[PDB]
Amino acid sequence: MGILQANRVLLSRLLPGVEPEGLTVRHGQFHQVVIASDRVVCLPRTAAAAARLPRRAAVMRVLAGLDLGCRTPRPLCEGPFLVLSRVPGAPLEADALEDSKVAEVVAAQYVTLLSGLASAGADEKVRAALPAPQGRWRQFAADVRAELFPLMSDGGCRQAERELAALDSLPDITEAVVHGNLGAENVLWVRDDGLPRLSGVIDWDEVSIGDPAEDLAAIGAGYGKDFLDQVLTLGGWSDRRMATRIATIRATFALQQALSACRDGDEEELADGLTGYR
Amino acid sequence: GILQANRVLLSRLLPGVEPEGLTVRHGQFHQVVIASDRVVCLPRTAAAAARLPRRAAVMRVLAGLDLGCRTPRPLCEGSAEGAVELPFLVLSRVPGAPLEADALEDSKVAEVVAAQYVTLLSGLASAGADEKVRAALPAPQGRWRQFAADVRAELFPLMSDGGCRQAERELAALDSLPDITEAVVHGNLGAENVLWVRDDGLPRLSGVIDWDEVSIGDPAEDLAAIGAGYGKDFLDQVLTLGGWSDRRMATRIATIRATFALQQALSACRDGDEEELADGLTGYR
Amino acid sequence: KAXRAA
Repeated sequence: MGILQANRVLLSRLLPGVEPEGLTVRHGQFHQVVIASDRVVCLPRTAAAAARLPRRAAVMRVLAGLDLGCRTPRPLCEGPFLVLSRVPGAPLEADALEDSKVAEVVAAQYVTLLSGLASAGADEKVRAALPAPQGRWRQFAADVRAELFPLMSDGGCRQAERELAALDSLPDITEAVVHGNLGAENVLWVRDDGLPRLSGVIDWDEVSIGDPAEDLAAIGAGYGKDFLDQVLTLGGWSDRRMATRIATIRATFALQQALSACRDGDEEELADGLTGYR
Repeated sequence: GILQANRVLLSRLLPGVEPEGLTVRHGQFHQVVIASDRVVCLPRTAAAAARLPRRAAVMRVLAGLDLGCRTPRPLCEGSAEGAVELPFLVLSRVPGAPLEADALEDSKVAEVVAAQYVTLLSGLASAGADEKVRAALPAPQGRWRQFAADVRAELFPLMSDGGCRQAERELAALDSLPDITEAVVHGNLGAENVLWVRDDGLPRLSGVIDWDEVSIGDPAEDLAAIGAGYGKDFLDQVLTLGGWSDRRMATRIATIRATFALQQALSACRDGDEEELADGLTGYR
Repeated sequence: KAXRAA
């Protein structure tokens, strides 16, 4: 009764002398994550997530070796559990981008990150370690129709059906390492020491080999089109066929949220997600 | 001098940071500028700049090892490794602080600290036995004979006759040492390069820094460093827990350990750290 | 999770 007390044997080993009741537990979908001052401990809730935990550690070790221009959670220990280093710094509010030199600097750092992700996609240690699913967008569309259309109005279903149609048109690219959920909260910064400096990136649960348009769409979602355009132009990705891929994938974000909220039993996320479609 | 001269580059790399509010560690080849979150190696010469592409690859290889802790992560793009030269190299800064030797007076603290050293050294050992790593790091042969030659050339002139006699015995055993290239060896694993968090609980190994002398070599070198800093009892604890307490290993440690101040003096000399030289030359006058 | 993709 209380995850901390329940796992106290392991925590005394992994964090000797650390009071368990002083820690913190984020409650994930697959994992309970115990937060310590410089590291976290991933405990698999289900026996599905415990079966994949060895795979996940291999992925994190691949990420930790890559040149991304920043930090990633490094596997410190695995045994079942995975201990990861905590990336320092905090998310940057969209507010800070109003200062144009700050915007310039942050855009530049995003470019380095995406470049390194793109470059890493050509590797083999990466390609053979990381998920690389076929037609993930077709499977997604099948899931939306099955699980979400019944929650939707006729106009909603029509609008969503256009969005899923657009997905068929996407090339099934596996060029780059794709974070998969590269929102503002997942990118951490050092602030109050001159202009913001990228510390690192977290929440790699969705990481795969795929299309970087996905990471770009996420940035645009978190910070708006102006800032995304600044990144697109700095990185030389402001072409038409990229823009199309971005827009198509960006339009699945509310539906992705709903689909996961549907499976979660998280009704607030489901309502928020379905706001357009009913 | 260093911050003044490199002021413009530093304002690009660290925009908005006053260079006068920074620190610098002296290296043989590079000057390393220490910011809050990261570290900038600046080449002192052209040869040193021509070394940074390889250094970037070495720090990337270290970043992917299974050591149980952090290493300074290269913040350049992978392609930087194929350059003829780099004007700088940016590395992540490892958090935490050196451990006070007296903290090992608690025997539970000592147990835990030793355990984590063992995890670090076991990972370095295993990585040494890996072919792809072996191919990526320097593996100089007859380094002990050459080290001795270098001490006599470069430090003896700075010593007393009595100091030169003390060194002579210490250098004498070195030709006897078998030439082991079995492990990734940090090469300078003093307490100052080993960083801990004690924000909470017993000391927890945060990471290791200053990998300038890293090579494939003899693990006894790193164990000697620990011995020099922390002493026999604690060292024995690491050897026991590690399964490295055999007489052969213990004998190499003792031999190398007797040279370790001279390793620190020779480095101080070559990187122009005058206080670090004074310290290393204590008792060699 | 949340519109970014969670």
